[PDB]
Amino acid sequence: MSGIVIDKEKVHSKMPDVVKNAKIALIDSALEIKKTEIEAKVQISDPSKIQDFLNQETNTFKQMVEKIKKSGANVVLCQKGIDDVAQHYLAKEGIYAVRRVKKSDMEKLAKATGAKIVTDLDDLTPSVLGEAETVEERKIGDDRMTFVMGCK
Amino acid sequence: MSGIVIDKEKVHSKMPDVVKNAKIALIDSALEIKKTEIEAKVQISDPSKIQDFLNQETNTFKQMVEKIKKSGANVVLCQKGIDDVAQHYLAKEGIYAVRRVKKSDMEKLAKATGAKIVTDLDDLTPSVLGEAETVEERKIGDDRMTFVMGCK
Ligand code: NA
Ligand code: NA
Repeated sequence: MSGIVIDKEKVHSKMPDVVKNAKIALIDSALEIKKTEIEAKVQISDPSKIQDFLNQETNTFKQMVEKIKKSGANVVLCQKGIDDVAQHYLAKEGIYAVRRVKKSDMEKLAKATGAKIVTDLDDLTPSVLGEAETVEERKIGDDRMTFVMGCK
Repeated sequence: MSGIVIDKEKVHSKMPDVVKNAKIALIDSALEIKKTEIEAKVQISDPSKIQDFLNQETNTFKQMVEKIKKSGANVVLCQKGIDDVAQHYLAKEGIYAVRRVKKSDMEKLAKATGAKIVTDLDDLTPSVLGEAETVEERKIGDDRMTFVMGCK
């Protein structure tokens, strides 16, 4: 596809404007921390270990987020939200990230670029990535969208 | 009092062995994070703000802990537990900290050194501190205790 338009913009300003030869990651699941799960770990914690836990979780999440960079990807389109700090990590890692991409677009992009839409970020092997000549921010009218061109 | 023995040891190894001219802080309350309170802030949080919160809390607590160093104190005897990371902060700040000091000892030390046992760590003015010539770790038999000598 010498074109697929996504009506969603890259999440951070400090993110790349154009991405040449993009390996694209497709995640079904939100790049976020599960409330119920960390509340419970806080609840079952030894009172003197509360901060240890919050710190171990700050590391565990950042690691979950780095599995994108480590799988080689330089573009990530998430079907759901992306935690704000997670958005920071990717902006630093220089990755083009998009959140809340419609399910239809996720599938449309899956076929077009050849990626496999994962949910569990551990199955994020560099084989499930998609490819495209360029991925760019584009502003039509007052919408900031993302063009996925040269779909391979 | 050319002597008050406390049957509790300084909390960390990297803490001072002897503290000359000690201004002593007495806290009724635990130097810990309240479970119920942070669980609720996690629960009411925008999903994309979970990590922002955990980070703001990591700072808020460290600041609560620094109010000891900032009140001038160089010795803190807490009547309850002290969060492990909080114990790290004090060990770095070079403060002699003791946790779970008996209530009777807290009062006994209050009179002897002239400090005011606070609960709310904001009332930790340098006026509520106690004084003593030396505060030292001491090992009698197989107990590691704390001697508060030269109580002024
Ligand atoms: Na899907
Ligand atoms: Na008391």
